Amino acid sequence: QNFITSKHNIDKIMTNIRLNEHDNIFEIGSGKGHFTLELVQRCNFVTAIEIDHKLCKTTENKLVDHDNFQVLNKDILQFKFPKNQSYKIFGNIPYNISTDIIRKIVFDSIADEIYLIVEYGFAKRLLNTKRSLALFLMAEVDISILSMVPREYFHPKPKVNSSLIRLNRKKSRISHKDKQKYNYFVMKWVNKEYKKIFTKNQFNNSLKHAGIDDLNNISFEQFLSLFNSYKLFNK
Repeated sequence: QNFITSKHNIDKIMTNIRLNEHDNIFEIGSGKGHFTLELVQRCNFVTAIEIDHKLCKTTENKLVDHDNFQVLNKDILQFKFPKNQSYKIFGNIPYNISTDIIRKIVFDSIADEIYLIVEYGFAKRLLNTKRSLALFLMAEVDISILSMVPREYFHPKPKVNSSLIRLNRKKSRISHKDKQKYNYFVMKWVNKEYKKIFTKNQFNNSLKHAGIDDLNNISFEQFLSLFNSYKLFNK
């Protein structure tokens, strides 16, 4: 399924993407040379990553008269992203893409932007409140559907589709300062344990101030309001 190769699609989806030849990026998955090639000439440098040795050789060649190399073959989860130079990230790892890779990628790198095709269903998984994962990512990165990946641009596996997503950061809050506090909150909130967050004197105006009715459908923004109220309550 490690497909999706065919320069015409790999040009049509790169279409809406904002990489250029000033960007150094990380190829989270390798695939089968397909993408690590379209980018090597599109961005400055590239550093792919896929563990099994075979694949790297595959890539290794599909990239000649092209020296923007680096096709390391280690466990991404274990990978140490740079914490100095600025860069982006791309990964055609739908099917193989977990949440642990999405975390490495988002909370453990200073990657400015993260583009990645993911099963469309995995998108909401990241796009819905009352789902910590989302409430956590949304505090720094901005998740958005950029494109879709209809037909079998890959091979089979439908039941569903893939879809291109962009994760772009903002300096934004949720100050490391109060970040253990934001996690509790996120934790307790999604766990419906509002009894640990604020008191009922609070669970109310808080909701009323965030202008929250469908409490079962928050808007992060509202969750934001909440955390803030919470943050400034003391009983």
